[PDB]
Amino acid sequence: DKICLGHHAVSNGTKVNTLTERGVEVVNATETVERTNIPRICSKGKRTVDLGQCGLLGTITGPPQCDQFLEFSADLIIERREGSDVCYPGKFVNEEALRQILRESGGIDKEAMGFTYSGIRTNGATSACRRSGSSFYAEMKWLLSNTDNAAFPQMTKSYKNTRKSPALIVWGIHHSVSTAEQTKLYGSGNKLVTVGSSNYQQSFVPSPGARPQVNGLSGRIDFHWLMLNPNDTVTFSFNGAFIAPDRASFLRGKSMGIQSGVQVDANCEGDCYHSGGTIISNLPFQNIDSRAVGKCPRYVKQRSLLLATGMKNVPEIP
Amino acid sequence: DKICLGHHAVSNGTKVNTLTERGVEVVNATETVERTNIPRICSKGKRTVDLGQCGLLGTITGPPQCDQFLEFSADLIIERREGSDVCYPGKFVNEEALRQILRESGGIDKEAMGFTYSGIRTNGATSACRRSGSSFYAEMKWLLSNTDNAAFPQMTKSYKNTRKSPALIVWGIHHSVSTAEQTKLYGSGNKLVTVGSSNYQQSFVPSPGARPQVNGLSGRIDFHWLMLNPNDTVTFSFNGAFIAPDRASFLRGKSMGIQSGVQVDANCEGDCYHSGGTIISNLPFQNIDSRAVGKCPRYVKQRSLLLATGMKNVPEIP
Amino acid sequence: DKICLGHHAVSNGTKVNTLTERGVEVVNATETVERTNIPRICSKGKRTVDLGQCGLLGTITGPPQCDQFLEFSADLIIERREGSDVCYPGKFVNEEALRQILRESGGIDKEAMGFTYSGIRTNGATSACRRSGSSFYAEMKWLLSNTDNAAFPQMTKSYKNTRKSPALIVWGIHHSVSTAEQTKLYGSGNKLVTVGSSNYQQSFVPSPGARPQVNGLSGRIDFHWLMLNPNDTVTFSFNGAFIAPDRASFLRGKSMGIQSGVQVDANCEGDCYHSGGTIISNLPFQNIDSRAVGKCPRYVKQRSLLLATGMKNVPEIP
Amino acid sequence: GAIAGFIENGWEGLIDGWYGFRHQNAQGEGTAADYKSTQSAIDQITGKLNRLIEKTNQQFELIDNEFNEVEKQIGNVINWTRDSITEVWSYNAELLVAMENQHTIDLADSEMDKLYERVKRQLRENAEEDGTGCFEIFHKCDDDCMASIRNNTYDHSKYREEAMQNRIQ
Amino acid sequence: GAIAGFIENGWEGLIDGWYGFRHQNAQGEGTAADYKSTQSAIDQITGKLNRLIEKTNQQFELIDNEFNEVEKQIGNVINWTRDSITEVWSYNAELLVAMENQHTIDLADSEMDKLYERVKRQLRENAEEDGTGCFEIFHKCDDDCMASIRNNTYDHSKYREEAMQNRIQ
Amino acid sequence: GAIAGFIENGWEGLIDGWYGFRHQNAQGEGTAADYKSTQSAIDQITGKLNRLIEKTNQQFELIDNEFNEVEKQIGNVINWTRDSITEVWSYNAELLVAMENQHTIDLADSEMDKLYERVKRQLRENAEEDGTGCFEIFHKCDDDCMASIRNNTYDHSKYREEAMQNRIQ
Ligand SMILES: CC(=O)N[C@@H]1[C@@H](O[C@@H]2O[C@H](CO)[C@@H](O[C@@H]3O[C@H](CO)[C@H](O)[C@H](O[C@]4(C(=O)O)C[C@H](O)[C@@H](NC(C)=O)[C@H]([C@H](O)[C@H](O)CO)O4)[C@H]3O)[C@H](O)[C@H]2NC(C)=O)[C@@H](O)[C@@H](CO)O[C@H]1O
Ligand SMILES: CC(=O)N[C@@H]1[C@@H](O[C@@H]2O[C@H](CO)[C@@H](O[C@@H]3O[C@H](CO)[C@H](O)[C@H](O[C@]4(C(=O)O)C[C@H](O)[C@@H](NC(C)=O)[C@H]([C@H](O)[C@H](O)CO)O4)[C@H]3O)[C@H](O)[C@H]2NC(C)=O)[C@@H](O)[C@@H](CO)O[C@H]1O
Ligand SMILES: CC(=O)N[C@@H]1[C@@H](O[C@@H]2O[C@H](CO)[C@@H](O[C@@H]3O[C@H](CO)[C@H](O)[C@H](O[C@]4(C(=O)O)C[C@H](O)[C@@H](NC(C)=O)[C@H]([C@H](O)[C@H](O)CO)O4)[C@H]3O)[C@H](O)[C@H]2NC(C)=O)[C@@H](O)[C@@H](CO)O[C@H]1O
Ligand SMILES: *[C@@H]1O[C@H](CO)[C@@H](O[C@@H]2O[C@H](CO)[C@@H](O)[C@H](O)[C@H]2NC(C)=O)[C@H](O)[C@H]1NC(C)=O
Ligand SMILES: *[C@@H]1O[C@H](CO)[C@@H](O[C@@H]2O[C@H](CO)[C@@H](O)[C@H](O)[C@H]2NC(C)=O)[C@H](O)[C@H]1NC(C)=O
Ligand SMILES: *[C@@H]1O[C@H](CO)[C@@H](O[C@@H]2O[C@H](CO)[C@@H](O)[C@H](O)[C@H]2NC(C)=O)[C@H](O)[C@H]1NC(C)=O
Ligand SMILES: *[C@@H]1O[C@H](CO)[C@@H](O)[C@H](O)[C@H]1NC(C)=O
Ligand SMILES: *[C@@H]1O[C@H](CO)[C@@H](O)[C@H](O)[C@H]1NC(C)=O
Ligand SMILES: *[C@@H]1O[C@H](CO)[C@@H](O)[C@H](O)[C@H]1NC(C)=O
Repeated sequence: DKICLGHHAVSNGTKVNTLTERGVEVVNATETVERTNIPRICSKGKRTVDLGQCGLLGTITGPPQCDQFLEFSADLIIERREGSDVCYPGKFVNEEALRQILRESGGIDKEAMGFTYSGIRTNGATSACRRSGSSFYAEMKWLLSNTDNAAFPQMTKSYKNTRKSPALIVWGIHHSVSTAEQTKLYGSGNKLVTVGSSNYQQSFVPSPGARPQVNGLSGRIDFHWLMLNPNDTVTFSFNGAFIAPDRASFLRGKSMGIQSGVQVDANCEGDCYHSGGTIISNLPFQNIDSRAVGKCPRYVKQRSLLLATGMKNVPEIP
Repeated sequence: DKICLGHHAVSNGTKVNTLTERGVEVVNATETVERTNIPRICSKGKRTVDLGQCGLLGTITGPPQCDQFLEFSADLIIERREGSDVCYPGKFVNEEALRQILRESGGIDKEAMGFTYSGIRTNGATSACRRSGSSFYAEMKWLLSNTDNAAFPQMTKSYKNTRKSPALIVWGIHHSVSTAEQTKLYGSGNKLVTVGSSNYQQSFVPSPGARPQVNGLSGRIDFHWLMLNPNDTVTFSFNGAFIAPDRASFLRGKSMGIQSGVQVDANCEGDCYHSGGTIISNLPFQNIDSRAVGKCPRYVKQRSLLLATGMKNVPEIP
Repeated sequence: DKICLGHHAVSNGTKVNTLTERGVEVVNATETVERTNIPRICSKGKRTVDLGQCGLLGTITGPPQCDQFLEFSADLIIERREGSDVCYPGKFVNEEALRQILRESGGIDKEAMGFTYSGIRTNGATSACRRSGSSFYAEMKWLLSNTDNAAFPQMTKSYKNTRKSPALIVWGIHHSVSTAEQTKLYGSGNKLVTVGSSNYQQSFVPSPGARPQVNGLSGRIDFHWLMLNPNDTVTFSFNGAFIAPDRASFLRGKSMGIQSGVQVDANCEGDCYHSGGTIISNLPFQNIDSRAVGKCPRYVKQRSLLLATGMKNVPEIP
Repeated sequence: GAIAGFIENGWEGLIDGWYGFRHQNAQGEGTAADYKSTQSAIDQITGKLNRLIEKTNQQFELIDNEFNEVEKQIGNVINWTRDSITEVWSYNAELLVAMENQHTIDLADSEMDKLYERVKRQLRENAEEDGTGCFEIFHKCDDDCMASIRNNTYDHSKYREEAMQNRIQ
Repeated sequence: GAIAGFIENGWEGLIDGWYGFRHQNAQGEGTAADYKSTQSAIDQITGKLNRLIEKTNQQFELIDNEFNEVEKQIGNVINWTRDSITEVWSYNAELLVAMENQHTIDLADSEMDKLYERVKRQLRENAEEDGTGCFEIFHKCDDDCMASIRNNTYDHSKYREEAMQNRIQ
Repeated sequence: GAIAGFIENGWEGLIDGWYGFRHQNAQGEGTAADYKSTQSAIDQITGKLNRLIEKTNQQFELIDNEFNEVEKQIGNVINWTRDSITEVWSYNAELLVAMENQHTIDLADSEMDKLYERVKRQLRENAEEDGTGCFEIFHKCDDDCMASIRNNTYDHSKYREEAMQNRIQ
């Protein structure tokens, strides 16, 4: 007698948005914006190092905290907030650029630069770098005059990179607490450090003066760095206040660095990270962290954007 | 006998664009790109300061022009082109970064740093900073030797921030017109200024030499600044050519800074600003200024994009 | 008896993508992503200079390589990889910013700054700048003491820009291979160079020391530059290690600079360039080079995006 | 001296609604607007309008200076970035409007069709399409009968005998 | 006690498909789902879903630091850039979803119409539209006949005499 | 040995137009193209094409260097920005094309339907839909009559008696 055409419906309708309507009910919808966070660092498949109290830049110079990571190798690199690049108070020049380089280095390979010295002390040590007793950066040499107040001989040291990769060279300038202390270490008169390459040229002067005490010290050691091209040479000319490198650094390969405050997990597999954990999602967007890194869904301001996966829901006439 | 279905139409049709057609007439359309400008600064509801001839950075150091704004408070901050940060010729290092900080500071609170001095003059003044007679920056102290050509004593001054907010500290280096003039002020020999924190370390040397005359002066005073973290300390070591701070600065809260060339209006209420006035519009886009700031519709290159608010217009058969 | 309505179709259907389907066949489609490259620089209509072995910054200072381009004029400017800004080993400070300025300068107009000198040699020359015999930068003057080891007189030179355009002023600081060599040239004692404007202020010190040999030389000449506003003045105060300018530079008009490694073609007309050639296309996108410059289609990651230019293709029932 | 529907013109006299009816009978010619179709169309268009008024909570501040120009390199980087996003929004704006206008026009065409189809299903076997968007009614339909169609109270059962008779010889 | 089609409700009992048939005859009332229309709809929606799962191969790394804050100027430039692109993606996301949902709803409405239109062309001159999305069948259609319509094996030639007879007086 | 319409295939022989007619009578089988529907479709597609050819007036210049690499920090900031906008345009391009192709296909389907619906309204009560997109004509329609349908000069009044007679017994 009669045949009717129809479509299914529910009493359990879910609202979505369109070009025209706001809150139009459809039969079924799904979320496009990921909000589910895994408060761990899913490190399965990736060789991972947790620097802990070692700052990433410290792996190059070598304070006590970084003694394990002097030649580390990794696919994933994690920096911790408690980390520190420094024992004797100081900071890197162009620090962030260098960090970014080391974050994707794959780790570092160290190699002796082979500097040799004559009428000069090299055993410069401090209480801030305790290792059994007083000590200093593992990869560096704190050069002094010889006895006390004695003149520091003008020196010239050079290093050639005989490898097919750029060499990371680092050196420090020491700022004594006073011109008195500077003289006691390197002798009277003005002091100059010039660093020349075929692509780099800079000059440095020490700056004795009272600073606030950090780690019980008012002195500052500031670090400088350059990348040395293959077959290129660096030459160091100096007469005091110079922190010499003992080894150069070579990047191992490819990696990725993050800054996290949550534990590492080796069972879960991930590819998108932020400071609070791992984002694992096939969803196109996320509202967790705008600074998330790796292979991630795009960050959006919205916490939810429902995509209709069903027709417009129309309740049945009772 | 007959019933017809139809739709309305006009002889007054307006053209829009679609995916396929260019200039298809619809019954009614509206503009999406705002072009209506209000050549005023709608400041109703917002505490507003018009710096006029005072440069924003001048509020910190305190030339005559900024004497009213030494501890100003605002929700909205306006810089004028005639403004100047300087009486005695000079400029800030990292000036723009500092401006951006002050633009959203909410104003500044000043507090004595409490530096005290001995065998030294502090009444350094100049003709370029006239205030009744010759004078100097209100927040700074031009330190000299004592009589003339006399030696400037090595000094060390420190300040600790006992507040829960970062302190804006500023100091200047004076570059005399000649080594002759430098000696007359601070004495013979080389001069050094070192500024140390727990997060900052720098060093400075004066640079005597002939410059072009600005405000009748060939000398230059250059200013340096840092933010001092809570509970942290700054130490100043110097022996001449040093412009000392008398007070530190503390940011009051939250604000927004603009650069305008039009009058201020206190009756109109606004939230989007540019150099030529206030943009008040519910429209999603604007073609007024790409550098407009605040809460604004997005800038676009097009002067007009008509959105159809009615059906396709079809003229009636005569 | 019967009439049927239909649409055309092909056996030669081409797949495209939509919102729902991947690989839906339509009758006819066209490409939106350009991939066809012209490995030439289509320079028709544009005045073009191929700097070759002359570096763009060299056109200002004037090594032998750039002698033809000392006052060049162009609409399109091409840098070559073999190019060099330098004869005597050195580099510009803020080099890239300056390059970007010269790339859209339209070429340069040179004008004597009219510096005159007294008890001093100006004929400083080197083997690295060979021109018939030993020589130096064409636009610069290597100033020396007079005989050998003799004292270099304190000097002050100033230049005023009497034109309605900013003047490009350049000067160099010479870093000798040793303090011995520095003394032989400019005399004993410390050396200072101060450069003052009404908008610029800087200071410079030489830095004698051993560098690696470039062009047989271990010395470095570093160049500094500023733009001098109309009616403004620059003043140079120095006592040695100063490479003085002989002429100033004025930008001719408007242009565009590229870095290419392929030949120039004067018959073809183009507007989008990259290092590998000219992109001539009405297509909205391209997958050739992300750093392409000029008036270009937007770069995309995809090599192909087919746009349906025909209906859905439905094969005829056999 | 006939009347015509949407299939070959609009009505410049329909000034109290977007869609409507135009009839003619012994009582003469008349024109009224349909509420449900007109309101639906208006609801959707205003819906688009509200969807574009929804302001952004993102506040943006100065990163350069038009009194004291910033350093050249960082300045060109800033300008390059700004012009790039300006290109993006200009694209977005152009496409958004073009896309919406295409939809506004189509959904209006849909409403017209739905109205026409509705009336057709009302008249059942008592009328035929004349091709101009009108229905030839094969019985007598006075003003009362015409109003019955407009408010969906028309019962085709009442006129089916008279109608089917006239449609066949 | 009648039954109704899509033109004035959905069917909360249709739990084995998106689209379907509901009939009533001497054997009673029944409801089955149509495969071809349902599958088409499901194929298109899943097609959208796959199109949004397609991950990006672009890897992004840190350009700032939340332990040691970068220099102010370059920091504000970075934040200004990030927030700008965040605005763009937030816009894109919002519009994409809104655009797709508009399409998902419409293409579902299309499928419903295509199904209704198909059945109509099957029944030829043997049925009339009742206005609710149903067809009054003017001959006897048992369960077997009803199944014949659902699987497109109904031959209107078989019932045309009986049907045309009943439609006219 | 029958002929069929759009509802179950296209015509690889229709080589002089996008849409068309295929008839069969005593004079035999024939195929011609419809101008108005074909032109409309072509006008809209070319309209899209022009809308994408409209070049941009934005000129972009170098902000980095592939001979002398810039400073690392500002370099990574630049690369991060460029790759970000590259992601945006790649998204935009992909979506634009996908969106347009969806529309191109649909508007073509619309034109086909509008053509079919037009012919239906021409034939009035003189024909029936066969289900394949064709119309069974219930009177004699020679080549002249067939041409009259294609150019909209067919008057159903001329054949209505003969047609209604054959449709009923
Ligand atoms: C600077 C200041 O605050 N003003 C003083 C007050 O503070 C003292 O300052 C002195 C001077 O710096 C501090 O002396 C330093 O103390 C360290 C322990 O905290 C440590 O003993 C330092 O010696 C070593 C070291 O152990 O690291 C010894 C190493 O062998 C040295 N290595 C080399 C290669 O020389 C090395 C160097 O001597 C310096 O580190 C190079 O920069 O360090 C030692 O110098 C003292 O700790 C501070 N004490 C306090 C309580 O602040 C007060 O003394 C005050 C008293 O009147 O006087 C102010 O002027
Ligand atoms: C530099 C130059 O152009 N070359 C000169 C010519 O120009 C004169 O230069 C002198 C030297 O700078 C100028 O002297 C200065 O004039 C000021 C007025 O224009 C003013 O009088 C300066 O004195 C004060 C001051 O009033 O500000 C006095 C303050 O008490 C001082 N405060 C302190 C704490 O010392 C202060 C200092 O002396 C300096 O400002 C510190 O930098 O400033 C005064 O020094 C003179 O104005 C210039 N005049 C002209 C016409 O250019 C010519 O004199 C030329 C004549 O042969 O010689 C060139 O070498
Ligand atoms: C520095 C170094 O590697 N250590 C040396 C070794 O290397 C030699 O260094 C000397 C010192 O620099 C080199 O002398 C220079 O050689 C040039 C040719 O290669 C050239 O002859 C330089 O002289 C001129 C020049 O021609 O350019 C002469 C110009 O007239 C000068 N102009 C002015 C205005 O003064 C100019 C200046 O003298 C300087 O360029 C200013 O910077 O340059 C000349 O100085 C020598 O070439 C190097 N040779 C080699 C083989 O490396 C060895 O000599 C080694 C031997 O024991 O000793 C190391 O200490
Ligand atoms: C409601 O929508 C969700 C999302 O599309 C559907 O859940 C999917 O089911 C399929 C098959 O079981 C899976 O492949 C997907 O991974 C599921 N997605 C999610 C987010 O869970 C669900 O089937 C829909 N509801 C109904 C009744 O079909
Ligand atoms: C033509 O379009 C404009 C824009 O939508 C309509 O004007 C709107 O009218 C409503 C109600 O009166 C207001 O809420 C809006 O603020 C108005 N917008 C603007 C931009 O003025 C106008 O009504 C439309 N024309 C007709 C005849 O309806
Ligand atoms: C298939 O699509 C292409 C692209 O639209 C058509 O080629 C165009 O033809 C017109 C007129 O001849 C030209 O103005 C365009 O420049 C052509 N475009 C390209 C990319 O060549 C082609 O006509 C289409 N195929 C058919 C059979 O019409
Ligand atoms: C940035 O763009 C503005 C607007 O054209 C221009 O005036 C300014 O010079 C640009 N900045 C730099 C550093 O070139
Ligand atoms: C960048 O944005 C973050 C997030 O709000 C903020 O904490 C940081 O201070 C910003 N950077 C600078 C330099 O202001
Ligand atoms: C910018 O990207 C290019 C292309 O991959 C790369 O070669 C270059 O090293 C990058 N710049 C920096 C500073 O890393």
